[PDB]
Amino acid sequence: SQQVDKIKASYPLFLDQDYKDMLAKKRDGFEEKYPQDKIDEVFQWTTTKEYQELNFQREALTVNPAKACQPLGAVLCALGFEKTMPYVHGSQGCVAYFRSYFNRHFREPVSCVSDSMTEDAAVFGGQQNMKDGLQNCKATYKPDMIAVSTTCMAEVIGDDLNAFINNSKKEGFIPDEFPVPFAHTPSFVGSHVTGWDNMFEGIARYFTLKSMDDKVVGSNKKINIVPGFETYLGNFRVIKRMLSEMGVGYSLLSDPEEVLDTPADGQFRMYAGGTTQEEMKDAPNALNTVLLQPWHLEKTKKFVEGTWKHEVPKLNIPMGLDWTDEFLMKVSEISGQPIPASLTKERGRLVDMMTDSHTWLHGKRFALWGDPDFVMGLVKFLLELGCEPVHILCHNGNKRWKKAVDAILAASPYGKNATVYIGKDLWHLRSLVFTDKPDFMIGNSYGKFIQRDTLHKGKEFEVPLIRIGFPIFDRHHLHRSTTLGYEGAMQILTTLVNSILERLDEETRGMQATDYNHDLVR
Amino acid sequence: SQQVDKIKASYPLFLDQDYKDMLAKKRDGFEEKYPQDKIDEVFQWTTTKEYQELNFQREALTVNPAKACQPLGAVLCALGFEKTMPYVHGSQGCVAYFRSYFNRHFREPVSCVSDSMTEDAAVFGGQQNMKDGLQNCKATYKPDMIAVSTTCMAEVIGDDLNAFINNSKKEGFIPDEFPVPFAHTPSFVGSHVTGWDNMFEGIARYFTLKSMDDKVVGSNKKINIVPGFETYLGNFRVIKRMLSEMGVGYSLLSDPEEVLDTPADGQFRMYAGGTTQEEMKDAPNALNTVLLQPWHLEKTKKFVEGTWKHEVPKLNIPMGLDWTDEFLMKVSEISGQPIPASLTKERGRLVDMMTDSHTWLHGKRFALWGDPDFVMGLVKFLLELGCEPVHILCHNGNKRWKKAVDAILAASPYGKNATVYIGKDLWHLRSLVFTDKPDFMIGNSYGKFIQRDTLHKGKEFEVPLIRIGFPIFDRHHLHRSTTLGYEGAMQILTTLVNSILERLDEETRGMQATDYNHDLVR
Amino acid sequence: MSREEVESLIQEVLEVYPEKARKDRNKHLNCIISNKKSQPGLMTIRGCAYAGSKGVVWGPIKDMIHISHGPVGCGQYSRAGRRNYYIGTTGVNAFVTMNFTSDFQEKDIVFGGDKKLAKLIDEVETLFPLNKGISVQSECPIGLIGDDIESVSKVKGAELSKTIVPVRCEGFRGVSQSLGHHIANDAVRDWVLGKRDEDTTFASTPYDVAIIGDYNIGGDAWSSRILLEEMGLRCVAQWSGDGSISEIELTPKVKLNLVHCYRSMNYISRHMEEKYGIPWMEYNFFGPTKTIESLRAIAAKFDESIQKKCEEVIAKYKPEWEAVVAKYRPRLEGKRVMLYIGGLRPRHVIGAYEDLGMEVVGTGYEFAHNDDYDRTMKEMGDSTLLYDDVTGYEFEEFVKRIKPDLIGSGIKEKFIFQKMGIPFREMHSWDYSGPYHGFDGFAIFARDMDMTLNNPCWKKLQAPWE
Amino acid sequence: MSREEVESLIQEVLEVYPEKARKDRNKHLAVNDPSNKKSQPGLMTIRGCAYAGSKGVVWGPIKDMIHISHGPVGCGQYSRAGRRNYYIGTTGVNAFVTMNFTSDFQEKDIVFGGDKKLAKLIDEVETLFPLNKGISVQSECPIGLIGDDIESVSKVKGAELSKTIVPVRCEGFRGVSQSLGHHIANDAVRDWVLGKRDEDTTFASTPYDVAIIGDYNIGGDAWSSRILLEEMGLRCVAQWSGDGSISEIELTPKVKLNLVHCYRSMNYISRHMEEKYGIPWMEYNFFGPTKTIESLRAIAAKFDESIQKKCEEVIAKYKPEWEAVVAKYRPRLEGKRVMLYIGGLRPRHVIGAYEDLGMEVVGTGYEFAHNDDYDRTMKEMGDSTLLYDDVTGYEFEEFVKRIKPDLIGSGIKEKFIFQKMGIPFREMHSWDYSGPYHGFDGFAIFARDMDMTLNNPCWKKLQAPWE
Ligand code: ICS
Ligand code: ICS
Ligand code: CLF
Ligand code: CLF
Ligand SMILES: [Fe+3]
Ligand SMILES: [Fe+3]
Repeated sequence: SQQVDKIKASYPLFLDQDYKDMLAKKRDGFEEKYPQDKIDEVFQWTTTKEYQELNFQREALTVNPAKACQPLGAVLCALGFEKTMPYVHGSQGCVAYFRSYFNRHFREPVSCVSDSMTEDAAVFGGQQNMKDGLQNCKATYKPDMIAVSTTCMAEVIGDDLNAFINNSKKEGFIPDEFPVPFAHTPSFVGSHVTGWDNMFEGIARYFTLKSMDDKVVGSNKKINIVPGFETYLGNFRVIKRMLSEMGVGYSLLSDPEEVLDTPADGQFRMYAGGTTQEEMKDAPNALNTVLLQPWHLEKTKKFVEGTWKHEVPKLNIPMGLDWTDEFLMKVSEISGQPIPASLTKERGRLVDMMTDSHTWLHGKRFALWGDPDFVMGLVKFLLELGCEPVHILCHNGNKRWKKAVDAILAASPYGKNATVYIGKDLWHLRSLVFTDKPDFMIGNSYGKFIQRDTLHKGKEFEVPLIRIGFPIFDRHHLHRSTTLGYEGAMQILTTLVNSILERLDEETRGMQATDYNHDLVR
Repeated sequence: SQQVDKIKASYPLFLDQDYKDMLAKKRDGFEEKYPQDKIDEVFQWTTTKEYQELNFQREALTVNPAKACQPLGAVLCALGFEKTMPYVHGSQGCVAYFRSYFNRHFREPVSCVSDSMTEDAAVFGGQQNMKDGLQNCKATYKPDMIAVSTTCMAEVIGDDLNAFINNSKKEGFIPDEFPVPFAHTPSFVGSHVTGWDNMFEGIARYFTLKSMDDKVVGSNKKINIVPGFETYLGNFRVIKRMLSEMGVGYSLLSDPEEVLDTPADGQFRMYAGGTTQEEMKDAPNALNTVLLQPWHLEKTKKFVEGTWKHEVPKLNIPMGLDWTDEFLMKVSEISGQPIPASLTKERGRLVDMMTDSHTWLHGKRFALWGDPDFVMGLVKFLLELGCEPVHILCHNGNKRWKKAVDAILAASPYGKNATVYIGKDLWHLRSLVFTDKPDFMIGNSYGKFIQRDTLHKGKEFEVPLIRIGFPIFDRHHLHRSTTLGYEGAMQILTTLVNSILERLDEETRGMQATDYNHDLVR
Repeated sequence: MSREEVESLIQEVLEVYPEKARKDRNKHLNCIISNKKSQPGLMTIRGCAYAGSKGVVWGPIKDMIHISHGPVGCGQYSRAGRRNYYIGTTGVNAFVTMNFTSDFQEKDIVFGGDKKLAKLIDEVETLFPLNKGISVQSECPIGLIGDDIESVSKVKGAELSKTIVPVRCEGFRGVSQSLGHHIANDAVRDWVLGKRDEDTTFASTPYDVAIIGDYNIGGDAWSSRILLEEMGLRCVAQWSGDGSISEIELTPKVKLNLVHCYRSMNYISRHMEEKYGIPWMEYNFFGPTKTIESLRAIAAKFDESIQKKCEEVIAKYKPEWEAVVAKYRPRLEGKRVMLYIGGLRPRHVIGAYEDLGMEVVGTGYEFAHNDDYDRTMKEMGDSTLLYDDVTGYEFEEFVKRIKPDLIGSGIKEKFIFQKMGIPFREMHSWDYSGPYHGFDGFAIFARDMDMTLNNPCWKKLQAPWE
Repeated sequence: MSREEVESLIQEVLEVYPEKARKDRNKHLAVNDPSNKKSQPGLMTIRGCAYAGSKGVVWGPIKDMIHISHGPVGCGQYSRAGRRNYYIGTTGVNAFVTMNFTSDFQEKDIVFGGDKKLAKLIDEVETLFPLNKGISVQSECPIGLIGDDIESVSKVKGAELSKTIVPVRCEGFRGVSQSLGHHIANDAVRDWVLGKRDEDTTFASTPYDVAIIGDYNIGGDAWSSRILLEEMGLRCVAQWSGDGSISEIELTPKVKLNLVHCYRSMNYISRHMEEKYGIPWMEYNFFGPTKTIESLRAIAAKFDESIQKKCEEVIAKYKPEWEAVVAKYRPRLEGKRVMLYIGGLRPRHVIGAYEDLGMEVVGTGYEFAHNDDYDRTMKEMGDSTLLYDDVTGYEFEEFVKRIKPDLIGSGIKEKFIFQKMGIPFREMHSWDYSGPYHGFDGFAIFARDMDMTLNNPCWKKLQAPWE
């Protein structure tokens, strides 16, 4: 039943008595459900140290992973170039999924095509698909560039991307000089970050490998900035803003920030902004190239150093106070630009916020996850805030990375109770927040299911999620936030203190019970 | 008792059984407390429509006000000028309170003096206080200017500020040329906002009145912007930003941005930035003067029109979509500067966020409060979002204002369930959120006690607070936010949709009970 | 928009294509062909056979664990994408919103994943004891590399007395989600549906039915069921929407199969008829008109008692749905909708729109077959636009000319049309609202179309200085 | 830093003042060798007013009475919730501490008087808040200046309604600081509340009844004091203004001993209960293990053997606990130097807790203390440590710059100044939203808080690596 003035959606419609009754009958007759007492028993079992030890012995089953596959990152990389269509050669299922996943995170259109390889192509390869594909795409969506990646079908059957593209040119389907960089992006190797790295380096190679004879390291007096897999608009934005106010000439390779934020003014723009082909070609003439997310830009490093002959500075991701300082000073060094008074002050304001908020943040315990560069930057900042990064999980992290982070931890009394986990997933993490309960999780939206589980054990065991990372699907417009620089530090700091203070207000909102400590001033 | 590795603060130390017993014994033994059943009965009674009618008949008693007194605003106005000391002539207790109240909201130092009128000045006046006060302040704190305001003591005894200041100059306590603008700021007339207006008008008069004979309206080619009582640093910065984007020469009168946000770099800066005395002198030469918050700037308007000869435009506070549009177009008009591409984009990005978030915002019911301008802008914006500003409360609002707002409401289908209250307070509002339950409140920290009251009735009756306003003391650094312009509209939207979604996540976080609607994607 | 006008639009749009594509796309634009391969490079909105099997048919089955077998992408992007609602304790006895995967690395591609699948079946069994069965949803590589998920299922299943269903729904098979459904229907038939063929323990009644192809999107199956039981019938099973394994096994005992989604479920229905004599019928629970028409048709199949109760129900909800039309119809009257969804909804919601006085001026499907289009021409108006497997380019160009007042399609379409100024509602996920089924569903559906189409934001797309 | 170093520092600082201010301020700054004057205009005193002392401090904490900030809206708004006087209650029903009740004077009330408005309000309070057990009217500046007679109204309305209505003439122009507020408040309790049960033989007194006088329960400070006295066999009949009730106050004349924590704010009433009821009073200190221990022992000594021995048990019980907190914090804080500036008690009383953590107090001072407070202080400070009464903002900033203490403990108006200078700051009024600091349990929190701030990683990050 519905009241026309007060219509109930699913919640709370199905709490209505007649539905409650209807669902009770459905269960008891037909579902053959395990009895609730057994359900409860198994649930408590799943919270134990005993369960954890078995959970951590998994070799074959992954449950609730905290990574995606390569071509996703390739697509994101590709969308960062001027009037470029991302093109994933292989089966279409993947493309529907890549587009949807980003559509949800950004709440924006996400344009990408497939060549739609089927069973037939599995036996005879995907050449004709590449031929008609490129031609069709070029004519229909009129990109200036088509950036090709692969799905696991195409990888497994071994299609030679290079030859296929070359034969499409030869055979007249696309002009010889139409830009078609490619990269092989196997889903069974690494993760989405790896896909970004491969794609970037394919595009870099495509535009520079032949032209190297006229290149003078430094002659355009710019610094190149390679962002990596980046899903916060504020991060692209803050890097540009800081470099500009410093008067540093720069060239943000692969920038998607316009095409991921296009005004609702009566038009759909398929393409917007992005790094120009001219910038990719001119890029070896830069003074140097800075990698913002070095732990997933290995191949890109090798190429930039090996072929462009740039001495890539050893900088961490510019997250937290120290790494933002190091970043600005390295940039100052290369550019000959001083760090302006405005940046010096912004940093001061940041440290101000730390002094004001330290008493609440002190010793707060966190479980956290995400990509390797993001996670270490956030570990770093937590330590600087006087917080303890107790559970640090990076599903797609590697052994060298785990060492680097363990060294960061080792240098702080706040790192003493922290453990880094590589190759582990969120169902592992769900055991860790039960058996060694932190105060908060810092994570992406998949974390909500862990909070729900902790809550179910009891209010006093609930670990609230603080949404930082990718993907964030169950809140709106957080993709517009910043996590890099002083600015990003200020935002994270505010989100953390305030999450702590909201939680305490919840805990002290009990009239005549806990309210004694429901202070107006904190 | 404490366990040295897990030290407990008040919460939850006093939840320990021994404390619990001790408190129960205290009560039973000595407090003669009303029985709990009586208390419950009275609590339920205080939630009824019957309590409400009676609550609304109050004529003499005010309970939990949503305003403060005049000199508070006068002090805030004064801090906006270059190297200026706010000085309140009267009793010192007032200055301790003004400085603490703002200290709590900004987390910064708030510098302000008194001339410590005692018992004796109550009989013979506070002349010697002004004489020694001015001299002492000038010598000790070395301001370029002293901005004189008044406490109710000095108002009731009718001290002639003007005479006293002239006599101080005349007796040589401070040099003749030293700027000592003044204003009478009585705590028993209007509110804090009035004190801002009075003070600004005092300062404008001081630098301008006896100089008008050489002022040509338009020769400096600028627009003056008078912010009014403003406690979000963002609002200050967003204005200047937008005008700079337009290439519009401006002269923001009363900037307290810098001095309310000094860096923590090893030194305390007592003064910082602010409007220069030269800007104030030149202010008549401007093309025109725009009042960002015109409902508490009536005196300033009369002075700017009457003496500067500026045709102050009929603009609402630049809050929300339409009013930011009007602001920009008026500025364009006056300055002959076209509204640039960047503001057009930014506006459409706000509109885009609107389209993305409309389904969660649709029909949400709000109770809200604050100063008159702030409230009407928030009302406007809520209507633009398709929300219902059901209880609109402005303790310090006036009848004409109320009329203006009821007009705004009449112009939208979303105003049909809305009522504006002037002269009413947070205990009044408390009734309204029980008897005509909205979904959320939008207000300042005092709101927390209302949310606590609603929760006590039951979870289904809890009305969550969204902290927007002044003062905000139980969260950190929200004073950095923006509520004006497209930027401010973006922040407010994000905060509204996410408060809705988070509340929904809370309600749907019941394992096997409500978590059927605990969607990953929203 | 006239017919010569429509045909003119069709031809104009097609002229951007290279000839090969142009000739094929012309065939797919009231005749029409469907269920053919997508033209490469043209930004199809379609998914794969895996989406059809794991995403759509199997995924909802709450008490089994569904293994996304292959690399990490597929399982991840489909984790809780679909609002298939269930009651249960997730992670203990229910598992729908979890992502289980064999997360293939290179070693598994080069040597095969059959031993890793055997090892993970053991691990699933350790860590999730209350599971009632496992299905194994193959992703692209499994067949390509020559694995035998059948032997693993049969061996391990025998070894553990547990139903393990191998599903060959690799994304390279078929042309869309559609073949996924069929592969999934055949996997139920071969590994689940016959399990209780020797069982006489279930007391059937003359009023046993089952809901076939309601995936309970936002509770849609629940708001459907209620009405059928308020009409006297007993819903023994709901197929794949809050669906449990025992339900599916009990489906052989029912008197009648109530097919909502013909496209995805007809296969298993036809089979149940052949093997068990159980007849099946199609219905529609979208809008008052259809639900009324349906309740009656399903009732007329039984006798009088069920027919009186049907008429009771109808009267019992007449106040409610009439209040809804009274409120909402004057707000939505004569507004024009263009739709694009999967294999059912593009025809099935037409009536519900018409009950609010709206006209569907365009509709089309991702993966329908010709039998679905036969059904579709009856519901659509004379001279309206049909599009099968529309391309991104086509849909944009059609909307620019048709200028509909509302568009009802998926997440990949949503933000495009919103930027164009056209009210958009997601008619897969119901934009996180719903249910839209039944009379209670109609109420919400009506509120949602109005809130969006009559939203104040659409007045604001143009800057006043422009 | 030595003797004539502190003396030359003082002169250096005073050089900036005009002669009159110079001469006065000179008398208010001393160097130690083991007050109560007007503030000089324009020098940015940290002092508050008599209203702060009466409403904010003494009456405000009283749980079950409604207190009316009578006059304009300012005073009551800025003080609303301002202070962390903790309490158990149902706020808005039987308890009212965090609410702001006001007569909200507008110009018609200034011009014609608020006594009529006050009578109306009292009725409004009565209809809307029927569980209130008494009312107090805290006069703001205008009430006395305007010539109202809140006493008449209080007697009349009190009579009519059979309520205890206390008029309090604590207008901010009276006295020189919040100190005279305490005294006015004490006298108002005396005159209008404390005598009510003089003729009640009905209270079953025991030989162990005590009252906690002058503990306003900041962050629960009184609660962590009580527990200890209760464990030692005493009965606390009353807690004076910290989770306090009116009945507890009315019962306080039945007790055997008044235990005074805050001498400054409540010596007046203690003296009176001595004269009138014969009840003796004694001063005690519950900051840190050392002071708590000797206090428990001095209090126990006032009673019979059973109490002396429960005392020894209590002391033995907490021994391992307090001894552990030090072993953990002591090594982290020893030798650090603290400068304090607080109100009328804590500048002296918070020295022993610091010393239990191996810290030294190199400077201390009070806003509003009298010379009996300074007599008590000199006993507690080292030779050559800096003493400052009613310090100016300027003086304080300058003393800090020279002395360079490792930690400063003061109020909210001082906090952000020193934090920007890079000196770790702890609020020593609001216990910086932490606490309690009283008793053995309060020592653990105090230790943890001094450590977390003073040893916070943020203080190393002030100067940019490039300047
Ligand atoms: S199953 Fe089909 S695409 Fe029949 S694969 Fe798809 S929950 Fe659509 S038009 Mo998403 S044939 Fe269901 C469908 Fe329809 S996922 Fe849902 S909305 S009624
Ligand atoms: S009452 Fe006094 S100023 Fe003794 S007015 Fe003040 S809660 Fe201070 S040094 Mo704030 S004489 Fe109490 C005090 Fe001490 S408010 Fe508190 S901390 S022990
Ligand atoms: S069509 Fe369909 S979705 Fe595609 S893969 Fe094939 S089944 Fe799967 Fe390897 S690349 Fe990544 S992982 Fe999967 S998404 Fe692709
Ligand atoms: S010393 Fe005097 S008692 Fe003390 S605090 Fe001052 S008023 Fe009040 Fe003032 S703050 Fe404003 S100006 Fe009139 S109302 Fe309230
Ligand atoms: Fe968007
Ligand atoms: Fe600060």
